[PDB]
Amino acid sequence: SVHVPGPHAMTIQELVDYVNARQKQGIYEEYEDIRRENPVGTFHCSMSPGNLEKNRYGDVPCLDQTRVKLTKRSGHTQTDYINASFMDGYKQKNAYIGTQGPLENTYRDFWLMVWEQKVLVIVMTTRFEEGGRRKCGQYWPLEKDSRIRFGFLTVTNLGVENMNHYKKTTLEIHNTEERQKRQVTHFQFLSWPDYGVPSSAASLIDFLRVVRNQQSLAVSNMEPPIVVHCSAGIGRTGTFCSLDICLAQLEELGTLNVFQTVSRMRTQRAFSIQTPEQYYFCYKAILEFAEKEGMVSA
Ligand SMILES: CC(=O)N[C@@H](Cc1ccc(C(F)(F)P(=O)(O)O)cc1)C(=O)N[C@@H](CCCNC(=O)c1cccc(I)c1)C(N)=O
Repeated sequence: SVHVPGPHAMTIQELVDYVNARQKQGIYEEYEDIRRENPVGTFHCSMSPGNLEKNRYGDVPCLDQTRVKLTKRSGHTQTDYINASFMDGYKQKNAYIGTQGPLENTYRDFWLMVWEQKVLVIVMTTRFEEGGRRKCGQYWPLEKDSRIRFGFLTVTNLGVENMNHYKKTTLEIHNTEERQKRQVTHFQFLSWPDYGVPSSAASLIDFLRVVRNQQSLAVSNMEPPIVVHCSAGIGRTGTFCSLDICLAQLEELGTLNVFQTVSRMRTQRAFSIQTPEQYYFCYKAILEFAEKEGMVSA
């Protein structure tokens, strides 16, 4: 895993001084320096003929080095391509798969990836459309007992539950070619605002705990990667994963490094963290968490 504790991790105390010394604008500038970096890797496969139509955004290709390859087959007029990247987690290889919001022409590829990678949990961070911007196709059966066939794969809704900040749906994936069935939990975070970032991170951190516990539970009963996606799979997705990583390290060693985490993440899921606001949000969310945990003195 590229996410190892340190070198140079910070304690809550040090993070406080770090943020106060730079302020909001200083953090924005720091983000702009990360954005300046020349990507580590290439995008030849993503920008090639046949796969271009498989990207929701022409300016958001995935790295060749870390892309998730589909074990396709002969003359069916398809490929092994899907805009999705393997992402390490804190001291964990391939803890996540950051990907774009599925397109109609990639629904089957998305589920083929879920099946092939033995995914147990899917995390959706947006709605189908926000502010008039399409951000994700309706790739799963919405209501209980409804089902959708994707060739040899059938997906059935076994039940939905609406929470205050997220909705949970249980799905059954039936592979008719291998005559096997699996249960997958689909989570949709509902509290990310249409504009800017969450005013408070409490909801998102609580949601993170819900996802963590469900993955743990699913794993014990079956580690497979958690599929996390947003429109382009780099903004809210990178924020969710960067927070999970830092919080994980904060729990285990009482230290963290936002800069390091985001920089390392962008070598696996290129362009992770798309705005200076989201970068700043990472720092603020951690400080807000530390205060809620009674770790901060004024
Ligand atoms: C113009 C356009 O449609 N692109 C968007 C793509 C996009 C990114 C992020 C989101 C998001 F925040 F909602 P989500 O949370 O779902 O991720 C949505 C859409 C954009 O703002 N453009 C980006 C571009 C990203 C940087 N890439 C490159 O520019 C690039 C491309 C190819 C090769 C190379 I080297 C670099 C921008 N301008 O901020």
